[PDB]
Amino acid sequence: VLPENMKRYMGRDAQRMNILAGRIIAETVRSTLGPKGMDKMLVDDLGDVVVTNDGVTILREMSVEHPAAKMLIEVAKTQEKEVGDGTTTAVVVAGELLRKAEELLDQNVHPTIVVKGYQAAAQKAQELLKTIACEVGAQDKEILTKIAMTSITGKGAEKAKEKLAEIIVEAVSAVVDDEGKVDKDLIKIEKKSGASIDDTELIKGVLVDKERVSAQMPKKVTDAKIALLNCAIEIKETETDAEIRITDPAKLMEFIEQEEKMLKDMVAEIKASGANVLFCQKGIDDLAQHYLAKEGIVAARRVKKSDMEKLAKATGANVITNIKDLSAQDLGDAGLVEERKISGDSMIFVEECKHPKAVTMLIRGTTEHVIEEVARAVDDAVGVVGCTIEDGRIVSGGGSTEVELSMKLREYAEGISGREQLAVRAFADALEVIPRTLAENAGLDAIEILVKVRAAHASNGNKCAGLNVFTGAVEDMCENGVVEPLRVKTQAIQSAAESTEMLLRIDDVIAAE
Amino acid sequence: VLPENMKRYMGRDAQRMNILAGRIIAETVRSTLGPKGMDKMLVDDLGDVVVTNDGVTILREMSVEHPAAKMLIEVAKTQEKEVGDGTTTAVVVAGELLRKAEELLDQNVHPTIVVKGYQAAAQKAQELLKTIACEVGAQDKEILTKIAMTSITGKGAEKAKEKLAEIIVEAVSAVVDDEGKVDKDLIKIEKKSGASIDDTELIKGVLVDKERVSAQMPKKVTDAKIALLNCAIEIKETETDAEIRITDPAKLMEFIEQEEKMLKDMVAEIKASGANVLFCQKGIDDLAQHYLAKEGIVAARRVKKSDMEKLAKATGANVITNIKDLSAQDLGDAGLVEERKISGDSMIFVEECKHPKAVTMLIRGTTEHVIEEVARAVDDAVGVVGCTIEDGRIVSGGGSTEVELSMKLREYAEGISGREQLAVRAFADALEVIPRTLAENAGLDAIEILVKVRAAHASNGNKCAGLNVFTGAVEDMCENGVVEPLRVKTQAIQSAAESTEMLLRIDDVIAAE
Amino acid sequence: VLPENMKRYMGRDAQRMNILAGRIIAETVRSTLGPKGMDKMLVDDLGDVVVTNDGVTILREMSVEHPAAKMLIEVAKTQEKEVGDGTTTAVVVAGELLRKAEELLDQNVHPTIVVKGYQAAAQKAQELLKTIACEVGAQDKEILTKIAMTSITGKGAEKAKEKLAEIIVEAVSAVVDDEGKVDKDLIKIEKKSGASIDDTELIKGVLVDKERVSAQMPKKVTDAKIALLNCAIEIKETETDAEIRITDPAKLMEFIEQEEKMLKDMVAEIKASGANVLFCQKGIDDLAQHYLAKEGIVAARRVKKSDMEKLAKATGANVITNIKDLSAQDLGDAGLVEERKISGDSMIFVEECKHPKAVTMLIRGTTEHVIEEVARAVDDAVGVVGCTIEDGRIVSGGGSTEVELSMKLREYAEGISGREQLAVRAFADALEVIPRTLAENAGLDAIEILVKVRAAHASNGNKCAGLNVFTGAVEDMCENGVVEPLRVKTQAIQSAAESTEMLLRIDDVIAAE
Repeated sequence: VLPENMKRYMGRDAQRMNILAGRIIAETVRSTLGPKGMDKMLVDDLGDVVVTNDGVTILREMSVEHPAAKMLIEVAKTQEKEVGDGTTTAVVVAGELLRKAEELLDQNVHPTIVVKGYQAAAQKAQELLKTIACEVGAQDKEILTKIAMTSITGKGAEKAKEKLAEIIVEAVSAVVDDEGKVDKDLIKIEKKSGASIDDTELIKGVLVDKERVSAQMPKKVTDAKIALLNCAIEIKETETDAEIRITDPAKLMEFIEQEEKMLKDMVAEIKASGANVLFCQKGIDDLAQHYLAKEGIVAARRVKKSDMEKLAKATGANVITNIKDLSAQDLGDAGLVEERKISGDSMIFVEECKHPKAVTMLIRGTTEHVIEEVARAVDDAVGVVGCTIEDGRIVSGGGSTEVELSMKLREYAEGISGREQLAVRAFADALEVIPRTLAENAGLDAIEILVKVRAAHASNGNKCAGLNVFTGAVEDMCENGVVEPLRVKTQAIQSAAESTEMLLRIDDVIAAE
Repeated sequence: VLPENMKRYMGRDAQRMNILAGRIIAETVRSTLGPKGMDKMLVDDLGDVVVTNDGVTILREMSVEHPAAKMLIEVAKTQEKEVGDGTTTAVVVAGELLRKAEELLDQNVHPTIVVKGYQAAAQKAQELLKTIACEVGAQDKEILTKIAMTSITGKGAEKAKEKLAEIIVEAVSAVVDDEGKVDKDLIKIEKKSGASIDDTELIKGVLVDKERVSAQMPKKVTDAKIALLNCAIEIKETETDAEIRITDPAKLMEFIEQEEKMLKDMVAEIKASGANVLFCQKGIDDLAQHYLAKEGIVAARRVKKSDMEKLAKATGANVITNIKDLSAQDLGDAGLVEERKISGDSMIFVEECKHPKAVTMLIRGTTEHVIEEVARAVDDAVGVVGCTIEDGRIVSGGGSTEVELSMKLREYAEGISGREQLAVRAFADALEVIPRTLAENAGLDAIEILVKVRAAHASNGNKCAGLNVFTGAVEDMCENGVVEPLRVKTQAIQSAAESTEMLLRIDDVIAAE
Repeated sequence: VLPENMKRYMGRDAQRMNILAGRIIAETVRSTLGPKGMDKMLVDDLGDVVVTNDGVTILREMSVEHPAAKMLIEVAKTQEKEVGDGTTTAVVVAGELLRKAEELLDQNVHPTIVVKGYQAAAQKAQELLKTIACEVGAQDKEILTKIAMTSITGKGAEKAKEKLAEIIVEAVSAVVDDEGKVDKDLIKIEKKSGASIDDTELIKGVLVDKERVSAQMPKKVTDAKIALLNCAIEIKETETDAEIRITDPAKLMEFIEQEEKMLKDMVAEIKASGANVLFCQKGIDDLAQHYLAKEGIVAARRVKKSDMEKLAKATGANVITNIKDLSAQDLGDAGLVEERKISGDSMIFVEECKHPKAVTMLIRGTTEHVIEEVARAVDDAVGVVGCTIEDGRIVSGGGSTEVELSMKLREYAEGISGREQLAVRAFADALEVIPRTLAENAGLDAIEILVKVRAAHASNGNKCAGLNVFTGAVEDMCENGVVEPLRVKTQAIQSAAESTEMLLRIDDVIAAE
């Protein structure tokens, strides 16, 4: 009936294999988690080497077979889309949550009771986080750099978190404009091996990976008047079936000369517009490039639609269809448009925009994998800054949240009573895996840290606690400026608890080959 | 270097595989544990069907490969040798103890800390059991039948535990004599399919699986004078190389007639002894059986040395070497020696011994597997009666001990503190698997039973608690006469904790094919 | 030319593979070393499970292929024969010594220079140990129990080191007699599963694994007069070819009756000797056992020559050839010779000897592997007591020796200078692997311990230092009674350094399949 190779699990075996598959992933990724966490090297079937610490990236790249591990990946991708970071922490706490669910299965607690206490504890956990949430200015320079920096830490880029925090806060502020909505698509991340991270810099405009089409064109244009054409700049022929019908040896020449005039006039109109920089989304015929050079118009063809839009946003250039339609009102401004070589590669830098809606960050470093890690670090840094601008609530780090939750959810458990108290107690205890693996990976005593931190948390509070693995002792995360967006923590609770309830609800898995 | 097929585990994998192997066995056997526990059918490679509930028997018969499961078997065999029953409970509590040890490994509690708390908790656990131990009369008829009956319960033989308790208490009392030392070897267990368990009966003497060697011999002898010869009763020839040297056609006959006289005289001496019943350990030549019939001497040859000893003990017969040496002072007494057929099989019953030191119990029933289960039930029943005679301390059943221990060891844990408190707390909690699986197998609510029983235990005490799965509610095990030997419980703690420490100490296992 | 499967290494590859093979063994065994060291489970191709901590035993049992690892085994067997323990420490320090030799090979230090500094440092190391050696009374009760106890520690038997130290010191004292020479062969180690280690006891005499040959013989004999016969007690026939030549039907009987008289007379002579206990190295014919019973002589046949000698030594019994030669002057004395069953097995205990030259220690415990570990622990305990009786020098433990050596050999290195100083410095540093792995296995900080201990050693001295892993801090090993025989430490230096020089001298290894 069934293909040899097909695997199927059901009842107790489905639940065991699903809890295992999820926790197995969590076991793999948790060794990267934290300031003292390590990195993974995944090399595909072609030799392509991926060196990263990002959990979701590891999950996307690695070869997963079990359906349960594949659903955990979907959770990781949601966390990636929403906030970027906190993916690993979502997997780990979910892995333990399943571990504790297995303890409840060992206790013969019916799956509907387990998920009942989890649903209850998760609802209260959300209320608790919103209660302890510290409100900050959405555009406050200070907290903007504090959120940025704490995000950057635990990465290779932390060594330069000061320059990066400035770059990312400035980049987001430049493109966000009003108060507000933050669109990460407005910040282009360019990465080019060569130099070091000290050379990484923000360019108020757009870095175009194109060259000056003619040797006769200027190499740099100041106070640039930029035009954006989406049509191809070639000798246009009608869509309809047509051909030249020669009537005289003179006319053979008249037709060729006529076509030369057509294309010459086109360029004459571009010049008449006041344009001196031109970007065409489609191709530009060499003959057109020949005429463009005559008027000193610098040009780049075959430009990506994405960059044509970044140019429109940054320069305020208006995309125009017909060259005859191009007017001064369509032209955008750039302080300087200049052709520059970066580690040999010739690019056109459009910089010093008046009021840019797009910004480009050029990342340098000694190796591709280094600038790739920096690219991931700053992607998350921008993400979490956007999270704190849109949602002006932050919370203390160093595991203070999860500890605060385990405190109040333990008392909540006692209030509930019955078999629900067992499930709620298990949920609250599951949250301690994060503080636990933070210290374990830090090389700190797992037991003594957890006892001292919880004691300090209960006595002094959640704004007077958490673990500072940097000095290797319990400290005050809040006063030390160790804070993260509320959204990170609240989204983790929601998605993890609901996807866990799903896994726990599945009692029959059929995996065809 | 190593044969393909060889498996080796080390560090974390050795510890995981060892904890698993042990718990896997515990998972298999725990479904038989308790009054509502089921039975297992193990059929070997020849078709031989073994139907049993005994954990140690299942472990001996089943095909175990993992070295760790093989060491657990050694634990089960120790429990078998010492007390007979309580084997399954030793495996189960040991399996959970490893489960809790794995939790401690998850907590990063160093293996030397885990075994430290276990060693501490086990030392206190022994003191606790000796403290709550209820002292009873070593020869008290009442407690002798109470211990017997509680042992019998949860077996197929429970239906007749009243008749069996009488049989076993009587059997042990008959053979034990002084106060005392109980030797289970003095009670022979005969089992013959046919009839029912109602027909099972104790015979004050020995059931010999032999027949009357001659058709001319009586079928029953009253006030029997029994002789025990270990020599063969045949025409003796010298050890040394010799042969008959004929000198005359007359002498050919004289030699044959001489040999006839020799053997005739031998039997005449047996008769002269006053013997009329004769058991020979070795063979009896037909010619000797011919003369034995002449004097009306009933005889059985090729008797097992073991039964020759049971006959000496029961009848007070004295094993003699030379027939010429056999005297009245060597003869033992039997009220009746009679040849009886049981389901066709002809046996000689030697019964009504004056002061027997050995007794035989004849077990009947509808099937071999039924009388085999009864044979195991009564083996354990005799065992635990012997345990309570030699060690006049008993304790309340229904999981009261293990609960009492988990109560005081939790407070003990708090007194100890440090990381040792974690290990001691884990030990104390591990003991709850027994109450837990008692109720689970009983079809009772695992959670509600454990809560209500512990609440009742703490409030009323250990002589006013435990679970009565028979009515399906927490009751008073002590008042209900539900008690077991102290030795059962104290030996379980010792052997389980020490063998667990061993397993936990092993970090490298090499299993050659 | 060469069989496929044959491996050969030469020059740099021989030296690398040899250093690796040796260090690989050291890497395997060092995880068992120390009070916090673990145990290994080696299961052969038949299923036989060996559970031990002894390095030499692991090496004997495991499947080693590389010739270099096989030579290290020869080193371990020498250490076993001489002192018993300290085998693992010899392998480990030798493994590091090769590691440091590889560093010197990395430095391009010629193999003859490396072994030159090693030979020099080893010569001084011996002088240093003899200099710090603390002289003690060869028969001093106190140090006898202190040496014994420190040997026992780090074993499962440590839990009962107090009872064991008494047993072993008493056992050695009883058999050693004069001052002196200690022969470990005079102490028999009996091990029988059942009971616990608390039941382990020393018996001043010999435990014979035999039974009373006749049911008619006493079960216990007091003030026993023991005879030792090495001849077989059977109807003797001439060596030469002979047979009985019958001449008359009367003579047929006369010959049989004659043989009966012969054997009867033999036993009559044994009785005439005054003997009432008899041990025969060879067989005893049942007919002889029949006559032996007549005079109330208790007997055991087929006795092992080894035990016949232990009986002669303990009881002062004199082995006699002819029964006719047995006299009262040949008889030995035993206060009690009694047949006892231990976990069912019937043995004869010959105890309460007047002036025994042999003693037997009966070891009990919950499992075979437990009493096997105890058997190894007490074997070593007797060994090291014998080492301290014969060589009345001891040294402080806790790595103080090896530290003292690394201190003075570093200054020695500076005195030597040249390239020899590099080799001598490497030797001195290699000695630190023992303190290093003591702390590593103890779960203590490898760096901080080594720094604090060396600082304390240099400041306070070698009688005011070493690591006490039991409290987990640097302490005073000398004042704490933590001492071991000098021989252990000095033999380790000699054998390790000389076998290392050999390995380092080999530059071509041919291993045929």
